[PDB]
Amino acid sequence: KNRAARVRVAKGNKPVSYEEAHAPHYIAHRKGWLSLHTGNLDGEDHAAERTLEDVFLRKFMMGTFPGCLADQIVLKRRANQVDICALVLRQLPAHKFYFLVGYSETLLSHFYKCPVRLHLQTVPSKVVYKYI
Amino acid sequence: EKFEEKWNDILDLLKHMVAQKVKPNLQTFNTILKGLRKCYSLGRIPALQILREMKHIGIEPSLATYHHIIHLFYPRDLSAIKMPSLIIYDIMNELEGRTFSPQDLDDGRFFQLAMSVCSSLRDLELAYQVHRLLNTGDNRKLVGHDPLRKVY
Amino acid sequence: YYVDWRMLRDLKRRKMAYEYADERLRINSLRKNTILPKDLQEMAGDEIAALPRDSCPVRIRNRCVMTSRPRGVKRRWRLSRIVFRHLADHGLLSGVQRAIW
Amino acid sequence: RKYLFKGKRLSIFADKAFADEPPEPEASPSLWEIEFAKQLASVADQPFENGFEEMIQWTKEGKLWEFPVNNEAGLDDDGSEFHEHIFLDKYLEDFPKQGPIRLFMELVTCGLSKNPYLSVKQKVEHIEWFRNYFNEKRDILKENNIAFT
Amino acid sequence: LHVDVPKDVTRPTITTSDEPDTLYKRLSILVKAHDRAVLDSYEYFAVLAAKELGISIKVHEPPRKIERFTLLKSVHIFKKHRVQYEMRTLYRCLELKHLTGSTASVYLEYIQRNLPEGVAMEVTKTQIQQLPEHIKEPMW
Ligand SMILES: [Mg+2]
Repeated sequence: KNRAARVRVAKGNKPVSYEEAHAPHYIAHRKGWLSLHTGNLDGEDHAAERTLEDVFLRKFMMGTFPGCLADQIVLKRRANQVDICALVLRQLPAHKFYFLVGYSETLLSHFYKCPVRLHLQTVPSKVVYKYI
Repeated sequence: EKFEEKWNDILDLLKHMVAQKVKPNLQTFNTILKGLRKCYSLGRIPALQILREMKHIGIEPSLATYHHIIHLFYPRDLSAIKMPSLIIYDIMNELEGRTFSPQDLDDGRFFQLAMSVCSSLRDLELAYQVHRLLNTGDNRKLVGHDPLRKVY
Repeated sequence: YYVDWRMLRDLKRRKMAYEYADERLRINSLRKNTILPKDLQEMAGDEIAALPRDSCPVRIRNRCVMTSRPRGVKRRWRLSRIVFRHLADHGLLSGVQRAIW
Repeated sequence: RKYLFKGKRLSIFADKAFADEPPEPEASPSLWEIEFAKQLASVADQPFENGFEEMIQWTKEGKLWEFPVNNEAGLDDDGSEFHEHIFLDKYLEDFPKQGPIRLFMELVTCGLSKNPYLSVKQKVEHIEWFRNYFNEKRDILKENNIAFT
Repeated sequence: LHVDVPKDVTRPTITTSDEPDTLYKRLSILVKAHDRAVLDSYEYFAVLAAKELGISIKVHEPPRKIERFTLLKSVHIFKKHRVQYEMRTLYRCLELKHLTGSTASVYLEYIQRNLPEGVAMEVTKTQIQQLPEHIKEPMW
């Protein structure tokens, strides 16, 4: 049996999101890609470096917004610009989010030497695709 | 103690600026007008003479230069509201359609002061001219900072 | 901290081969020809041998940057098959999908 | 009545027949002049109004790439020329004009001319290295009937 | 805005030089992406922009490339059981014609700045110029 990225069946009481519900073979069929860069296109270089930056950027955002992320972040690179699109729960006060955006943007712009912007869409609670 | 002496003294500094072949700049005239805002009653004729000399020399009046003439001609604590001055109408006609750039430290102050003068006179046509000036080019950048942006 | 002591030794091998690249290039050129006297070529063969062993670029091994696995690595991403599969199977690699055909 | 530009003026100053006679940078910018300029900028300092104004500011600061894309932006190799990279035999004058050393150095300078990853300064350093190397090996070369410098 | 409208919007300064302009006989723009739909939308945006600036444009779809590789599914042993992965590259070529150098910079800037994420461009300018003055006349 295949155990990869499959949120296994419980007893109908586990709330899975749309992204979690779909197994790897549904990538490019029902669900898209969380990161979009040009480094895996044919005849393009720097796939290794773009992928390493993504791994870090996901661990950074989880720790910087602990318990406030409703779903996985979406990374969008255009030219040298990096854009982080995160669904965040409305737990923290509004002014605290302005602090973490100013901090996380400046810190990651001086670390990777690119303009980095953070885009946050606030949800009242995690969105449940189905109960499995 | 005596304004006449004080005014004649400041002029002496200007006279030594020509003896030493030193030409004045915009800030030089702006400083004199900002000082004149203390003597509202007696600074009106002196203030206009400065603006006429500014053009003859070739220095171009900035938004700050009018901000100081307005303060001197439209006092906020003005008891004599019966017959206000009409200079605000002439100034706006002069500045109609012109675009301005930051050239002094009181440029932002002009717009907030101009709108206030409109409310005192209860002339809404003038308020449209002032706002219309704010929209030409990139004049919007000189509306003011947080304290003066919300007052305007 | 690097993943393990094996990745640390390799990192040093990569920084010492970069330092001695010009030297090992200039000297080794004297040996890879038939135009110079064999006496000089035999002597240049010994100058290259005397350089430190970690300068030799054939002692570099490509290891997974995240797990330090010596074999199973894909050179385009610098990740092992196990680590690459975890990022790919979760939609985290841009454009990588499963191959159905 | 209250004409803004009609009437008597101070007349202390005279019409500027000569204008801006002293240059603006009479001396290197002083702290007083450097700081007053920073304050003039704040006078018109307003926050970004849309994504265009943000990108304009990043471009002025070098943070964002310029368009159309130039893969060699800011990449000048000491302002060299093509002939400098390709014709390198001027640097082989110190070496013997003929013989095995000339035959070897010809191959060295041929490869250096076809090297796009090195600057001219770096290429010269490779040539200089061999000049000093053969000088040190003068005695071994003399035994082989090769005379260097 | 209903009543509040800019009056005389400030426009950038474009100064005509005295240097002659480049003449591009052809200008091939090969965009690449993993997604065909993005290429369709970008093709629509680029073809509309060209037609609005007076540029002559033609579009074709070069054959797609699919790169597949195989990996070991298990972490340990079980050699015969594998997993295969692929990356699909799709192409849309925008062939422009008879462009001056000023028209090719403004157009390329506008369309490169609006290049969606995950899309790579490969511009191939083809300039046409006279013969070198030395070559024009044989000299011994
Ligand atoms: Mg090996």
